[PDB]
Amino acid sequence: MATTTLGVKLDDPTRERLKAAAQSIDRTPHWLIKQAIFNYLEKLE
Amino acid sequence: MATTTLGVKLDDPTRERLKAAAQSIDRTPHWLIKQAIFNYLEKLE
DNA sequence: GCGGTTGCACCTTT
DNA sequence: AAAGGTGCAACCGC
Repeated sequence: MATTTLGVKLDDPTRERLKAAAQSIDRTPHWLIKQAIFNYLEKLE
Repeated sequence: MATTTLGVKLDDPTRERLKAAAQSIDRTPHWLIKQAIFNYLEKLE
């Protein structure tokens, strides 16, 4: 993966939700950010 | 929706797929960036 | 101008 | 305190 830092726009409550999801999947929030978008494409294919 | 510019890491091909997905949903790539992540949480709830 | 990209300032966690 | 994770503003590309 060559995940570069991009200017993605996220909401405040959505931020916490993403961090909470990270705990559920047993992954670090920083890692989960990349996984969330990547898995999004994985779910629909 | 108060989507603020945050530091999200995205891969090159992932970015292109995001744009391609935007075309499928009939939305502008700029809008789809924040919609994809938001919809991700919407799909799993 | 709009869309997207980069590095760094600041807040969170060990 | 430090390292990791995060927020914001600026610049280049289309």
